[PDB]
Amino acid sequence: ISHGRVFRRMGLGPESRIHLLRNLLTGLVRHERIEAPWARVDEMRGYAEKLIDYGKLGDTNERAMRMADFWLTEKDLIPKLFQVLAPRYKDQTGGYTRMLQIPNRSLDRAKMAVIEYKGNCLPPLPLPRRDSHLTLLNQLLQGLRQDLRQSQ
Amino acid sequence: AAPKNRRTIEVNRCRRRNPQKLIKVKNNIDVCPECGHLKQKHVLCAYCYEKVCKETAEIRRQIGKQEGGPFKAPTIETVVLYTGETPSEQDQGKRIIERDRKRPSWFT
Amino acid sequence: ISRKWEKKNKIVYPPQLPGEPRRPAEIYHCRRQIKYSKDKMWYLAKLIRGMSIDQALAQLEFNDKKGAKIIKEVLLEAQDMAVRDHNVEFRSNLYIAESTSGRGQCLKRIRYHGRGRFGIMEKVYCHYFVKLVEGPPPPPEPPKTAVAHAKEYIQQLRSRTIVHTL
Amino acid sequence: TARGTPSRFLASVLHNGLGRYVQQLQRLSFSVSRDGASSRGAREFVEREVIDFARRNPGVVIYVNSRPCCVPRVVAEYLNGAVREESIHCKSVEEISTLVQKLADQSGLDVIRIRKPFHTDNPSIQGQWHPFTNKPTTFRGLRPREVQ
Amino acid sequence: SPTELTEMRNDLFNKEKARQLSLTPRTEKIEVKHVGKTDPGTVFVMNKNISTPYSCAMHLSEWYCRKSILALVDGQPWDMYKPLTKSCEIKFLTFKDCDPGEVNKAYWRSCAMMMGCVIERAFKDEYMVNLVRAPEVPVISGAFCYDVVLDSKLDEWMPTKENLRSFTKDAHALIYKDLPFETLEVEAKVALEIFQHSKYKVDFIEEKASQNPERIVKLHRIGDFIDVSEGPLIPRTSICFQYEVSAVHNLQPTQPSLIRRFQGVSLPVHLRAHFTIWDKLLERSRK
Amino acid sequence: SGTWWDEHLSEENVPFIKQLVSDEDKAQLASKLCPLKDEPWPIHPWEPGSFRVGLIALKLGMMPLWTKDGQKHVVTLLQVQDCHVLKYTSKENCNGKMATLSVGGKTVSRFRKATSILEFYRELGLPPKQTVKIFNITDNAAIKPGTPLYAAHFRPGQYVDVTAKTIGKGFQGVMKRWGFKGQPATHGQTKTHRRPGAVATGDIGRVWPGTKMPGKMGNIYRTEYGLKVWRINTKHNIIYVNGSVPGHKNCLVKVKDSKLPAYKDLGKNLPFPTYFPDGDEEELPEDLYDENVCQPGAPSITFA
RNA sequence: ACUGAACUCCUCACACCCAAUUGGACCAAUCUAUCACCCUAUAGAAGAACUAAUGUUAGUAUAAGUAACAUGAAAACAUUCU
Ligand SMILES: [Mg+2]
Ligand SMILES: [Mg+2]
Ligand SMILES: [Mg+2]
Ligand SMILES: [Mg+2]
Ligand SMILES: [Mg+2]
Ligand SMILES: [Mg+2]
Ligand SMILES: [Mg+2]
Ligand SMILES: [Mg+2]
Ligand SMILES: [Mg+2]
Ligand SMILES: [Mg+2]
Ligand SMILES: [Mg+2]
Ligand SMILES: [Mg+2]
Ligand SMILES: [Mg+2]
Ligand SMILES: [Mg+2]
Ligand SMILES: [Mg+2]
Ligand SMILES: [Zn+2]
Repeated sequence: ISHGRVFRRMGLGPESRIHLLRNLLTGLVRHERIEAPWARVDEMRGYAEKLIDYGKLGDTNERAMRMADFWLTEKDLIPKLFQVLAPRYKDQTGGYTRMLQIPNRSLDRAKMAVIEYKGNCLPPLPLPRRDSHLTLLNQLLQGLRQDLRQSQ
Repeated sequence: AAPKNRRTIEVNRCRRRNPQKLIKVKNNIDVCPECGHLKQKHVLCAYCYEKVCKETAEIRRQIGKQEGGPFKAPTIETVVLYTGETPSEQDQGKRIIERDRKRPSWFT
Repeated sequence: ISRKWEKKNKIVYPPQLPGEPRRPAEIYHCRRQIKYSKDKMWYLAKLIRGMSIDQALAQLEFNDKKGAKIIKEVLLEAQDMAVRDHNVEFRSNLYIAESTSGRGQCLKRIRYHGRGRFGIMEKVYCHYFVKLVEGPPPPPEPPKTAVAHAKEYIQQLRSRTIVHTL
Repeated sequence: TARGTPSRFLASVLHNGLGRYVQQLQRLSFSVSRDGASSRGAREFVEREVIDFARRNPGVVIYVNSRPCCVPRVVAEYLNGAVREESIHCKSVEEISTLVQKLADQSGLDVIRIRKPFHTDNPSIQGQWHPFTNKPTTFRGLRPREVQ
Repeated sequence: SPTELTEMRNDLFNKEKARQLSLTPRTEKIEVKHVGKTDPGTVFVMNKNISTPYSCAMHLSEWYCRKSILALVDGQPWDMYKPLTKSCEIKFLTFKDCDPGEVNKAYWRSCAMMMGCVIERAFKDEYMVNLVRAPEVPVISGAFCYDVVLDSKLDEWMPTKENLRSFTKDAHALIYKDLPFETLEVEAKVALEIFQHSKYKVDFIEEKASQNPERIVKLHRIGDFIDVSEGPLIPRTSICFQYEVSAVHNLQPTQPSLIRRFQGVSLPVHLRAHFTIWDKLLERSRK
Repeated sequence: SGTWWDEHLSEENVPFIKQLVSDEDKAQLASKLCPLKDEPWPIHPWEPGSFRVGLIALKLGMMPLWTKDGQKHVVTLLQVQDCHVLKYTSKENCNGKMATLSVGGKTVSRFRKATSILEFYRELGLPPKQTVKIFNITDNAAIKPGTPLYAAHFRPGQYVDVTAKTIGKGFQGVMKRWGFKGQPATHGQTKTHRRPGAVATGDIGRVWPGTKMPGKMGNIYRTEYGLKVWRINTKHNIIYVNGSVPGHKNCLVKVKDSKLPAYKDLGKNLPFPTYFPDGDEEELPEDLYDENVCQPGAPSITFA
């Protein structure tokens, strides 16, 4: 039974899980876009947003600094978090990362996912887009919307 | 615990040709509007993604070239400029990445 | 070994009379000595048996099995040669008529067990065979209706005779 | 066994003995060797018995081939279009004469299991049994427990 | 009798098609360059008047055959089964495109014509039914409509809910028939010969010939039913999935004659709506 | 090809459609607030032997409750959410012993329901409901479909039966499933700690039907009998039932009158068909308490 | 009263239902003498016939696509991290 269990069991155990996620997160901070197995990415996603929140909390803050020091193995990334990533997202209250499923891995046929920090410099992903408003169904519904607003 | 008797081809066929064993037909397959190659819905188009990844790799090679050695992550934002492009007011005070090719249509 | 499937494309039919329906083009193609189990290959062969060429290619493209890409390659080769050599009008206007796996020539190796004892390991090889036929894929056989069953049962009753009599 | 073998009903070719009896055997081909011990009996048959058989059965055409062969054969053809090949290899004159006469007597119908030892196209004269035979009619044709 | 009229119309249509087919200069070849985002710069070397855009799709893939609704030939809308005439640039238009306006119009017109066919065959022999036209009403309006003149006998008659259901069932039967949308490009005289009986059709053909520099008009056939169209149509009847005949309204200026406007709403297989959304579209289309 | 509702909708059409359908649901629910103003089915007085309809409630959770005697009783909170009568079936039509009322609870999405269910609810003029349960009633207890049901249907001091699917524990071994003692830890016991012992007897060359073996436990319907109603909260439609009911929190439970022979004919004081708020005779307070219940806001109890 | 066998009768036929053992009539294929010449004849010979030896060798099944086996992470694939 695993009712209300929120964390996956991965790696060689709890510490190993932390270390695996830490490496993925370090990769994400450096590269701003990471391919990895879907489950591992999904697990890391939460930590990614939390890290930005601690980044926002301030450079001078000792608590935030300690957290940043732990989660970023490469130390050059710690300035980047506080001075680049945190100021970028100052406007929005969340939804810093974007996760999309990728065609399965060649070797082991693993479910794969791309994770990026929003507003990166890199070429945009081929994101899924909803149908145009000018489609037949959308036209009919626009007609309906117009009729309803005219009624009021 | 060993088999008491050889299982026949009739019984074996029944086991291994069961619908449960069979491969299921997929209804997720649609044409990617951008390239015309087949994509599974809910999944990024393989062709389009490969294209984006190739460009990303090239930019990253250039990033590494400009940085020089490890532990040289900039403390400023980055922008990528292609041939016949100049930094704007926004692009001023950002790290400039130069590419030897033209702007892709999809890159905006 | 036998290689009859190859010789099937070498058949030449006499020219058709004007007052005759157009003969659908048949294409025979196989890959020999695929490093893959025939049993595993069978599932993929069965999958695409009734399908059109494009449907089959789509299904194979998004399959996770090793043999899927091999069948995809064979199908593409067959589609190409169909148009080029066998005078098929449209590359899309093809459907899989036959799709089969057969055993290949195999190699015996030794598998070491956890005493002096051992086992004989067999390196599996298989052939994939395909026949493509020009035209739309034939419609699947409709499920038997209540009226069809009823008719069949009446027919059974009407068929019966007084047995062991004059 | 029956389950392992085809079966047929008892039949005639064209209602053979109804109007007039017509001999079903049509042609009889013999392959005989001039030299060869197998065809010894066959030779003696051709010498003495075949002429008389031909006279007795004018409807049958007899062919005698007389060619080199290890086994002599008789091929019997019937009006229905059946062909029967019978080996007369190392058989006496008596045995061959017997076999040939049997072929003359036989029709072209297959020698398989015959399902019924009788066949009729009009089995009934008074009318085949149905449930309502041997049942009395009722007034107004009223069903049981019917008010009207 | 209606049967003899449709028979005669079919004979004339077939005769005209045969005439147009006969003047082909022995399977001439045309070069058709595909200009699209997908599979760029592919050329089709195809028959001058035998070949169609659908056969171009058949050269590419099944996906093109399935999804393509119209062909844009030299930037002009073109039926999938309409034969090509000259060396040209082709692209395929689907419902999913950024601006599917042309596809929307084509689908709308096609459904209008289908409804026309249905309502023609629907009424009894004793009653007289005369089809006026299919107005070019926008998709945003919510209902494709057709104008019909009925006999004086059914002036006081108003269709019931069951009657509308019956029209719907007939339309679904027509969908199930899976009939191609046959097209013909003719001189006015031929159209006049075909549509000599219906004065409304006469008038409509006259104005259509007038707007064109020549006297060239377009005709479309589903199955034993012929109608003159405003523009290009969808390839096949099977494209429609959800098809209901919404309502019938009497037009207000009924001084000379009484015209019924038949209104209905449709969506293709590609753009299937949920039961709930569909119910909203129905309740709007009745207005 | 597979399709969902918002597959083919635009960016701006999705919020519009959501709003439109939500508003229609709200309107339909609000429409049914006055059943007595609409043409009702005849209301009959209570008779011995009569059985009334029950409810479908959502299990909110548990809190402690105290009594004047000083004993603490844990109670379960059952919230009644959009509970309506859906269908009536006569005894002859049902081919059963009693007339039946189908009652639904907890409104759900229209987009996620089958066409058949959608059509049925469309005819009703109510948004679709998660679960429908059937209550066997007498003819005199018949209620017109569409009529809302409230927590005040039950009254404090009354006993109820509660039926729900139990918490699914998935595949379980004999020790957790049937409380088998298992085998000792040490003193040998090579591979036997949690295993079933002898499954059957030697002489029978088989295993009896219904032997206790490892399998799926939970996720089945169970009934808790003779649970006391301690308190009703009329404002939020809460029933406070004694002890624990089956199922997880936020599940849907079937609540009916107790079938136990002790509480056979205690339905005299209860509102017979149902409670109709629109009647508006002696408007009920926010909270209905049992005599023994220590009400919040009451002075501290002294055992005199 | 009737049913009821391989008993008995009936139409035709007849060597044609015991272990070990014993007597007899035939005979597959091969080689040789002499025949024969789309595959045989009369004789003489003999490594002269396999549903069975946990038989020998080889092939291929069953158990079974089972048991089991394998590559720390990201990435510019420079490198860095655990
Ligand atoms: Mg879980
Ligand atoms: Mg693991
Ligand atoms: Mg060793
Ligand atoms: Mg213990
Ligand atoms: Mg142990
Ligand atoms: Mg041990
Ligand atoms: Mg007897
Ligand atoms: Mg006997
Ligand atoms: Mg006897
Ligand atoms: Mg005897
Ligand atoms: Mg021997
Ligand atoms: Mg043997
Ligand atoms: Mg042996
Ligand atoms: Mg097993
Ligand atoms: Mg394992
Ligand atoms: Zn793409």
